[PDB]
Amino acid sequence: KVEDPKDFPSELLSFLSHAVFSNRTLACFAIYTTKEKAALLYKKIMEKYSVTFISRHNSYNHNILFFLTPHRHRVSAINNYAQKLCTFSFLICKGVNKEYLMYSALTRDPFSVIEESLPGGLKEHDFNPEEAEETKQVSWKLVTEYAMETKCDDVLLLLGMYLEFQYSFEMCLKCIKKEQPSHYKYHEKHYANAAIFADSKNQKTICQQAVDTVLAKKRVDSLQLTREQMLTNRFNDLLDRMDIMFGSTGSADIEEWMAGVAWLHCLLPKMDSVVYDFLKCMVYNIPKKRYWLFKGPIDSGKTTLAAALLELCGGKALNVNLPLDRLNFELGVAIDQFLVVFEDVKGTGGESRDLPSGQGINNLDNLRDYLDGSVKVNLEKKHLNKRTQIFPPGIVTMNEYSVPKTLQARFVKQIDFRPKDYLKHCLERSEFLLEKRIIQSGIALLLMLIWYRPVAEFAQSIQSRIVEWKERLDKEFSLSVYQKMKFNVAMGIGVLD
Amino acid sequence: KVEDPKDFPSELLSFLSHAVFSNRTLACFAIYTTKEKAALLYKKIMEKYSVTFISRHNSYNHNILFFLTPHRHRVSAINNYAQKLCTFSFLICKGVNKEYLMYSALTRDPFSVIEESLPGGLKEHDFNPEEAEETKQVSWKLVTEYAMETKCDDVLLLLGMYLEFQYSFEMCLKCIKKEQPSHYKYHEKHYANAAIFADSKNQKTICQQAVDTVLAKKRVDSLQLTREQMLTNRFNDLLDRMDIMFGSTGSADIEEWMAGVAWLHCLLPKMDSVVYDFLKCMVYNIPKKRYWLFKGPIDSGKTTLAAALLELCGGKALNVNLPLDRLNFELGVAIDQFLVVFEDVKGTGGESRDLPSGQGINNLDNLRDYLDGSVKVNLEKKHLNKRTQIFPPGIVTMNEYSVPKTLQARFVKQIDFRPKDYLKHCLERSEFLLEKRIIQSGIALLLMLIWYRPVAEFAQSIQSRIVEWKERLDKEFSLSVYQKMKFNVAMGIGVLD
DNA sequence: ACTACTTCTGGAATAGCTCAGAGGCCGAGGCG
DNA sequence: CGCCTCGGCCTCTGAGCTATTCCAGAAGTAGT
Ligand SMILES: [Zn+2]
Ligand SMILES: [Zn+2]
Repeated sequence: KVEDPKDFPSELLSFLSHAVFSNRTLACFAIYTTKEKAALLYKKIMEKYSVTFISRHNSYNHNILFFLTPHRHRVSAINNYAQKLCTFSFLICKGVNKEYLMYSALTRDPFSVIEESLPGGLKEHDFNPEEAEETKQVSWKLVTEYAMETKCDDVLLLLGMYLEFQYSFEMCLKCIKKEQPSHYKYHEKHYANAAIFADSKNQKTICQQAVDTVLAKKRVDSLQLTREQMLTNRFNDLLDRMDIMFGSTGSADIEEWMAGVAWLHCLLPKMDSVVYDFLKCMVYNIPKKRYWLFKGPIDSGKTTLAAALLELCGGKALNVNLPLDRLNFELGVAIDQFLVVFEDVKGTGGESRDLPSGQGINNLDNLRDYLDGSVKVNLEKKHLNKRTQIFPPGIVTMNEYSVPKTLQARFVKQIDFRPKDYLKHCLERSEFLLEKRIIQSGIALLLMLIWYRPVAEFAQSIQSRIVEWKERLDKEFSLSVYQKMKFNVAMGIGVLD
Repeated sequence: KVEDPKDFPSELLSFLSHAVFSNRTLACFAIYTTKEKAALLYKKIMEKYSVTFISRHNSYNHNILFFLTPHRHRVSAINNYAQKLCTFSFLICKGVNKEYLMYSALTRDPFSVIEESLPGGLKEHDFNPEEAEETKQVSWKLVTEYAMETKCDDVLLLLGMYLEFQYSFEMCLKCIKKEQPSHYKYHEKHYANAAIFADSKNQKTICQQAVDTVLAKKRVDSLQLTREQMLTNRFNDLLDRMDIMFGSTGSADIEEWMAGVAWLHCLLPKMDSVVYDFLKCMVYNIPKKRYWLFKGPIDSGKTTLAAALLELCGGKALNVNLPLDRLNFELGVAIDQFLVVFEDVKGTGGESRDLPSGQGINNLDNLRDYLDGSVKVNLEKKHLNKRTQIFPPGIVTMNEYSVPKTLQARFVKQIDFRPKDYLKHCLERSEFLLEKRIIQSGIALLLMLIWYRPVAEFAQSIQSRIVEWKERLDKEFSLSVYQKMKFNVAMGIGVLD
């Protein structure tokens, strides 16, 4: 610093008048000078205008005098006055247009308070009161903002969540009982706007445009992300869900989920490694080498695992067993998805009978450009614009049908699931694993990684969590408690007992 | 003469805003056109904007319209209106900054009056006052509220419903006859707003948004609340409907409904337990164990019990008797629904009993993916994009058609209904049950859950309300009177009488 | 089916709101 | 004792937002 700043810190500028030549009169001013000069003017100004409020602050080894005047005055006069009392030093006084926000920012770092004609801050020209009967307009900006912070992407959810804020905050059972975080954290703030929102004739539009803005930023921020980064982010959100689940407060017996792991690890040879290999194939996403084929009988695990994996990295599954004149709206669900999963692809005529016939395989054989991922495609939605992008990678699960040579080639890897009675029986005595839908859950798989993969594998950015989580499982499940689960599962009894 | 004024006369430009293209809104405008047009506009402008004052003047072979509007408009809006009114050879619209100076100069030698609103000119005592009130318009919120309290999600229905309140509620037949709940309970309250409503041009819009509100809440709940909660929440709703139903205001004979309980309790063995069972199934939503199958002839009871249970947990009835591809929108109805009911499904092989062959059964077989609930499916809606979720659980009612031992394995419970004579004649002896739709009402099914099942077996949330409702029941209906009803109903005689 | 008529959505166009900058007007006092 | 300037008032305006209306075309529908 040149020891005397040439203007207010760029942290309060948006609250000050941007005028350069105006004879407008204000009632809220802010001077920025030296510690000694401020200290002095604090008393000179106080009486000079019979202020209704005033307060000195600290700013970058200097002072800032924020005061509210009863009557209106133009910065001109306020300035010409403070001048006469200095004759030297630096003095930059301006008009304040954001009273509260200004004072507010000044009471918090990097600004500190020193003096003030009122200990409890203030609420006059500024606010809590004086709201009176001015024209009430809804703030679309504030709705979108909300959507942004809650990373909202569903108009229905938004509309309903915001309508909740319409009600009084102080005595809101929902905020007291603190049921949903994405509510008790934004209500008080969005309360005023919401109440006005409850009267808007454009509710839907306000929400649609909001959610559209979030989807916008999201698609942009993705471009600046690797892909291993996207997976790390996903692992994070999944980990965030987990903290709440197995938390001191929440329905989620960590023991019941570790049971699923013990079950999912017997679904295939070296399960923990497969997932890792899988994840890498999805992260690297290599042209003509980004799809796996899960092939097997009904109730062989190919569906459960595919689902799990699908939730792990995040994404959606689609059903291409339909007329090509309806195959496009379905293919479109893949948009902006990390990975895709073609669930239960059917074939026509094949391998004897008892096998449902369908177009699923035919269709896939006419979507090589979608599987190869060499050239982008035009995924579409209703009433929207044909969004173009590289089709996401994924898995394809199918029964024992005949796969055309052309299609096969697009499957860098094929896994054959063979029914295991010792697994089927184990489940028949573990209702909770199907009840709480744990074997088809990605959280179940993520735990598995945390329990088998070395800390060094996961991204450095979150290795911290992985370690703390790993240690969490160690104390909870000794090399005995868990071994008991694997044993029972291998013997087909009951994961727990 | 050839000029045909490109702008207002120079000596007036001094009181005119020369930025016709702006967002500014004012209440004093001037139009420069020909004699005939001004004369025509004088009348059309007076009506369109219910001007506070208007006058026509002479300006070099042409006319000039000066007028004050009770409310602000932008010059462009005024100009745009005049345009679509008639044809012009030349037209100039400008805002007037200096009101009084504009008029006075228009009466000066250079110009002259031809006609005007108030005989006397724009006297300054009232040439720039305060605008007022602004005609009251329909309250969208208020309509929404109604749709909310009645959980209405049908725009067409809501529209018709709300239009009934337009009429006076004084000598209103429906209001006095206490014929409809969701009418005499709201009419008096919405009368005033419905009156305007009935004259609004956006009726369909208003309702469209009130519905989105109802849809929005369901989307929120399903996304946050747990299956238990949803049910309970549905019970509190049913209870709030029963109170008013059997209340002083209402007109429901609690002694007639309690009869239905006795009848229904004769449809199936341990019926009070079957309902508890059903509820558990629906609430636990366990993969492969979420669907029940009702099979029987007409008035076999299935149609009744199904409908009742459906209302108990609140769900939607579907119809899969369409082409295995034409039912993509009929299945989307399940979106955000607790439970669904595939009513009267048709099959094959019923020719033997004059049972029309359909696609229903064959369709359910190709939707085992939906009935199971192990994976999520993408549900469609007209003009809207796919919704990914696990298809809700429910019931499948069908007549005496054939069911492959492979399809039967898609259901955990199969309640076969058989014709009951001693139960039929009792319905003839008690013709009132059908008339008041008590036989297949979710209310009765709730009462039956109160006249049997334990108290602490309910949710600790609605315990108290169930306790005090279990009072009035026995405290009124003798512990034997019910027994006498559940007797003659097994004989063939009327319930009560 | 392929083609002719209807309902629905999103984006464009149109309209009204309030804020704060750039300046014009004017009584009252400073000063040689 | 009159030019000049201070300091509060007020309005015309560019701007950014919010509110309503319109509209071309896609999504869904009935029928040859
Ligand atoms: Zn709250
Ligand atoms: Zn009525």
